[PDB]
Amino acid sequence: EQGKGIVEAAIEACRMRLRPIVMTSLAFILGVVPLAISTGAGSGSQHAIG
Amino acid sequence: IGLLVDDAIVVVENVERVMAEEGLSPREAARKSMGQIQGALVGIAMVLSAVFLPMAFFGGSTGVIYRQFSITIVSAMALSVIVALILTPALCATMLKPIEKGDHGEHKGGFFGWFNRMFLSTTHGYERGVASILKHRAPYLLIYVVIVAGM
Repeated sequence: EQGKGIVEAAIEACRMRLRPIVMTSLAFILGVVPLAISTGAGSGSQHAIG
Repeated sequence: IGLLVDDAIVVVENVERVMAEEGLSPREAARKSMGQIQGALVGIAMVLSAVFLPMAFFGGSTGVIYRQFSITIVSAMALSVIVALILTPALCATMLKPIEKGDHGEHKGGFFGWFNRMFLSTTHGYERGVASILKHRAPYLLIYVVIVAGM
């Protein structure tokens, strides 16, 4: 809505926003791998979501 | 906790982005950046609460299971947008006033300034990647239909 069109805008948008996607991706993966690897009490229900 | 630390990291990158691309004042950086992010961040609340609200409407024995799941999510995500709109715009402007001099990841302290350059090479390859997606645009849309046959 300022100075660009359609095809050119979506390229610079993902060029701007590639860093927060890989920011949240590695954090969300490494936060939920412990309940996907761990064994013990209730782990059979943790492995159904992790 | 995963979606609760998602929005704790999507809001500091947007305020350091204007410090990196423009060198703007770190007090007014929050008003410059989050003037167009406050709408998006309050709009993700009513979709991230709507993906959990009707599942807590069921009855029987599965209703007691499905409630206290979705309630424990919506209580986390309902106030996290409020604290993301109130607290961290002040805290990025008060307990963070960085002014970097000289280096841009070249020296960086030690030799670990190659990782951000590798990140720059991957996004420089990624813009060419999405340009090659937008080259013909027919096979990358026709592979979507053979994906949803999996569904």
